[PDB]
Amino acid sequence: ILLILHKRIIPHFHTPTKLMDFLTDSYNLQSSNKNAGVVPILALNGLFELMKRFNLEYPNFYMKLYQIINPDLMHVKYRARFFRLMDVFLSSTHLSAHLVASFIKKLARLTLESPPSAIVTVIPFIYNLIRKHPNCMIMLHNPAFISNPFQTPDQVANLKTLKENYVDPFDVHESDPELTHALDSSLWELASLMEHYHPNVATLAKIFAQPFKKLSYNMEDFLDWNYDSLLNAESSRKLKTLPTLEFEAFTNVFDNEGNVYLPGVAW
Amino acid sequence: RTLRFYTSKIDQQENKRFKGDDDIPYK
Amino acid sequence: QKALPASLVPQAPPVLTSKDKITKRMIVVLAMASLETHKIKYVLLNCDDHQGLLKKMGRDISEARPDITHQCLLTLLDSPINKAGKLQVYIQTSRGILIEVNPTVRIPRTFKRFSGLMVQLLHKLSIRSVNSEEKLLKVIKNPITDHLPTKCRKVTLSFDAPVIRVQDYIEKLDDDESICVFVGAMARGKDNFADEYVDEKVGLSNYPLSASVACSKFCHGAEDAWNIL
Amino acid sequence: PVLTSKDKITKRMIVVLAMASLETHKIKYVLLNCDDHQGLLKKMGRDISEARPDITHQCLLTLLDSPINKAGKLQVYIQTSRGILIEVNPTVRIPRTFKRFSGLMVQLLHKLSIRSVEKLLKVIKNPITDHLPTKCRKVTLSFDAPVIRVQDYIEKLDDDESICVFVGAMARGKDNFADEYVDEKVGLSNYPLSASVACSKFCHGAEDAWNIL
Amino acid sequence: HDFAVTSSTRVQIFSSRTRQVIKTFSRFKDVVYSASFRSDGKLLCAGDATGLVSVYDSYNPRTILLSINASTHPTHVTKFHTQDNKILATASDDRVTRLWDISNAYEPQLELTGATDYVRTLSFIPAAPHLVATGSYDGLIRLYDTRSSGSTPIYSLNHDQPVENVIAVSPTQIVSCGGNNFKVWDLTSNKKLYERGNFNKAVTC
Amino acid sequence: SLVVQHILRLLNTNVDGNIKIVYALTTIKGVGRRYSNLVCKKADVDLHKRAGELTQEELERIVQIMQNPTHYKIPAWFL
Amino acid sequence: IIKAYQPKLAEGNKEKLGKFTAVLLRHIIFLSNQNYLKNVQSFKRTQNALISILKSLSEKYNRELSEECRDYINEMQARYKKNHFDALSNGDLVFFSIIGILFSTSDQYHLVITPALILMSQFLEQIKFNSLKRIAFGAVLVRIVSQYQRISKRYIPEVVYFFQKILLTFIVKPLDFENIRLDSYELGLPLDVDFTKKRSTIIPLHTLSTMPVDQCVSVLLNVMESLDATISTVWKSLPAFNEIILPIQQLLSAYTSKYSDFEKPRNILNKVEKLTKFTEHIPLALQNHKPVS
Repeated sequence: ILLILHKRIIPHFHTPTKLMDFLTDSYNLQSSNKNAGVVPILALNGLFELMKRFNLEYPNFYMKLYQIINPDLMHVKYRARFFRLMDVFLSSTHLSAHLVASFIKKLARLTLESPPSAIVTVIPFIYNLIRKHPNCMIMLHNPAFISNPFQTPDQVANLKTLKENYVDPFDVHESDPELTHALDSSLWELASLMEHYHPNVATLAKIFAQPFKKLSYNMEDFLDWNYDSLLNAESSRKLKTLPTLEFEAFTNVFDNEGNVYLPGVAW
Repeated sequence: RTLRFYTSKIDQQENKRFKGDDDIPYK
Repeated sequence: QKALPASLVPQAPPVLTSKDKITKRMIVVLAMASLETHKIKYVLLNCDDHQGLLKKMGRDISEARPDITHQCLLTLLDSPINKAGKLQVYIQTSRGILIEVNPTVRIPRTFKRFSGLMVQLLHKLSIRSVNSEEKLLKVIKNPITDHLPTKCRKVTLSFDAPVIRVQDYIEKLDDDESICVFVGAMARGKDNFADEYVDEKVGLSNYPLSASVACSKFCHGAEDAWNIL
Repeated sequence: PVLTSKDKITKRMIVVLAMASLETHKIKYVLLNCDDHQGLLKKMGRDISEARPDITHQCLLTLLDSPINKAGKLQVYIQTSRGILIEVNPTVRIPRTFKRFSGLMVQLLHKLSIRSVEKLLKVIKNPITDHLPTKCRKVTLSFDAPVIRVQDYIEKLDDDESICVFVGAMARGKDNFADEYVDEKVGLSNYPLSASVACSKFCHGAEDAWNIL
Repeated sequence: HDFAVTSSTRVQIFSSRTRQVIKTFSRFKDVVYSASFRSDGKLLCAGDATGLVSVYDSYNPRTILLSINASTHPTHVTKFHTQDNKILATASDDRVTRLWDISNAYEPQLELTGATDYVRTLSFIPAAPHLVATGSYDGLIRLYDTRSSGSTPIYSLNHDQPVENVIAVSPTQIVSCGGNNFKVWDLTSNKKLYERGNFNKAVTC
Repeated sequence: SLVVQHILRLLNTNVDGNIKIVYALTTIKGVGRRYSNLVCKKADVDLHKRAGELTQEELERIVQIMQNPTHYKIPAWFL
Repeated sequence: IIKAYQPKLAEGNKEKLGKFTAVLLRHIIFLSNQNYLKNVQSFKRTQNALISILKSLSEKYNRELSEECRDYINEMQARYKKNHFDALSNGDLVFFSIIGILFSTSDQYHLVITPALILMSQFLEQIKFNSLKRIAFGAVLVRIVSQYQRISKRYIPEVVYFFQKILLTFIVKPLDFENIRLDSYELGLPLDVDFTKKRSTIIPLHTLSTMPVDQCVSVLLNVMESLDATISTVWKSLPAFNEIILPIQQLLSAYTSKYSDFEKPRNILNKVEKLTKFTEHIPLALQNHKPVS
């Protein structure tokens, strides 16, 4: 019902405001059933349509939105729907730099344990937010920690002491995105993604190490990617040249119960 | 459109003017 | 917690030309450049290539070396200070012809091709780019005073003058100012070519310095002083 | 005192102009140039891009005319692309004009030696390592390498030791010519540097580090 | 008392009696963020997303009197100082509220700092020309003394919600409207006298 | 807190979003100031808008104006 | 068959062996699917020997082998679209190993490795891993991908996701870990387990078909051993050590607190503690661009 509410139900009602209580309860649903934890994500789309059509409000909207971001969001099939709405939410002009910094930091932290399809979504999303809000660029890089050849020996010592005393101030348990101290933190996770096993995903993460010449990235070209699509994408490519082989030789493919390719496994 | 296309542009961006001791073209 | 610049993309430093006078700059003046043309086809007169012809002209072949002028431009143009857009070069022919050197130019590294430019420049009075977008070498109106910055400091390279440290010199000078260096491209001669217009003359090293060596030494100090790197 | 390869104790600034494109061709043996001899080099099969002794001539002039050379703290070695090692006596005064420089250079490779009446230019036996001082630091000019201050670099190095810089006189090429001998590669300027300017930068720093003035 | 509205990339001044646009300033390339007049009403200052602040003679759109590039970040607030005509305040997304002077446009007279988030509210307290009040989206309202060296707030007031606009109702009472409530603070006591949260959506202006 | 509201390619021509629609369209060859104003008034696009502010449907209408002028009774002298 | 059909003997014989190269690989995979617990020794004498012959065939018909290899990658994917783990068998696990033998794992892009590695990341995540057989299958899957990145040493996020759920699966929740999605709460190990007897950490492939506490413990120990090599080799050099290892450190702490005797997690926690001490978690600086001329 919540999937089709925004399109196939609400437009056909005279007074769709009567669905406020149903949608608001769905958006605030908290249950011991794990499978019900995805209900608020779906209710958000229908809720916003009512918000948009009749100038209605949800109290503490961004704090609730910040809470909903969780590792489960990265894995649900409805990530594409959620991120489409989230861009509209974080495209507002009255959003604090700290507010957006917490969203960027939390998503990047989740990317450490996310599938490549989700990574393909988050990277251009973070690129747009930082480009929208240049104050968040300090997270990608802190100039105070850069070493200059001309800096005096006293400056070198002061730089060393600063490198001795730093602590990451980002709090993962704070529920208010304006108090997580993410802006003072750093996107030390996104650097890891540049070593992602897939070549294309790693190349996307390499953009943060490159100048931000591009004005924005179109999310619709990165949102609805799946494991099947990525596999189908590679299988299309033709073998122009034979694949490279391995010079090293292994006597036994698996371990026993000289050289073993896979220690710890046996026939 | 495809992700591969963006990667090629990114990789091409890194590879992307007389430099060092290069002389002006002959003719 | 000083905030970052909004745009951190690398931006090409401006090309500094005679029209812009406010900006702090180093101006290297290659005074008494031996650059002359004569029909044999016009060729740049040289100390070695044209000895009999210059004798007919009555001019001594000792002061007939455009090679020195060529080398000074190479080291000056190739210097990192030029790459940072903080240096512009002027050349004063011994005959009295003043040449403005656009920092963007790339003179040929071979001398013979360089001579081909000088006859082209001296006769056509201007040189254009391969893409036809900017004039790189343009002959300009004397005196040299008007083309230079409104507020600028003037020195000549004098072996007899006291030895100074160029880095310590540029540091103690002001910032809105600019520094102009008169380098004598001559093989030998009295250091009074710029005496009319300069305020003082300084020595760079106790040993004699070639024009190519001296100008390179002077500019490196500005890069250290101005942190051009 | 005039520094020589025989003496190794004295601290000195060694500069090696690696991959010098110096070759003699007879149609009489004349130094090859990228533009003077294009068809002849084409018949030889060698690219005319790497056929420029002008860069090598320019590096020698700034190196020899630098104040440090006047102070007797610099000796120059040249490694030809063909594999010929040339020792350049500090006392030598090479011609300012390139044409006379070329005429000298054909004399040196065929006669293997230039005399005055000590050898100003002598061809010597490779490897360069034997000629170099016993205790010495080796570095190369690498654009990709981290940028370092030459003045701070020489200051932090020891005193009894000596410093070698393997400068590539190439117009273009991979900076791996001296990788076999050197232990590290350092960047001098974040911007690209010509061979002539880079050695001029390096000698300027040493004059400040050692107070040659 | 013609009133100026900032819309899109233009500023429209409407006559009071006619209730219609009498002047239009469309020179601004990007969106315009302010149209505050000076006390004499002769000059009008405005901000742009490019960050440049342009000063126009009120009722003379053609002439540009002074243009300053306050920052490369967007400049959202540009307000003339009520006591002193010559000094102009500029607040940007750069999180530094530069205090400019009309005579010297190359460098700010003062550069107040210390805000860790966007500063979109700047207020001048009546009878206290030296005091300058800024409210950032940190939820902190910062007061600065220009007589002193500056660049460090003499003290900060916590609003706990992003501050959308700070207004000094009286010399000693300042009302800050941020989030879903507006609170009245007195500087002598440095505590909120009153607070009202009857609004449903976050108060803006 | 939640409030929701540079270059374009028209007729194989790069047009700056900065410039006003009429005189940003003038850059296209064969389109004059009067022609551009006529196209804008036919397209029902507000002239005070900058070229960037134009929506997709407005640009589609404008390309329909220029590609099919006679179908919309554009005077002959303009063409 | 190879000796009777050498390329020298007749024309068109390269093709016949080239097709035979594809045929041999399927036979190698086919035999593993068949039951072999009865004569595991005899199966071992054939199964490795066929691989050795395939290696000789691959050296001269790598193209023919590669085409068959990709088709098999397509085949499992289509079967996985309908059967999930039921499609997965021992033969699939074997095939993935053979590719590592016969193809260059340490490449940024490779025709057979990369489609395979993607397929392995999918199973390390999509599969429920809600059964001891399923967890044992995933444990073998981690080992294969680990040896795929033995030198390239790239970061696989699914490898992180696999350990966290399996680690929490055997401790079922403790109420402190609500960010980890479990798929089975009935696999919690009993407290009476000893964790001092020397239990074999090698997981035989034929046992998976048969697949209690000892088997669960053995599967656990093998995955822990895989964890440490991942921490030691891949994660250590990665920038986000402290973030990546933080949930795992908490999981390992629960193992020590609940089982004091169990020594493996303590060695990991002590070793993990050492790494965070030495590593400098300095804020990154990546936009520092060389100025343009």
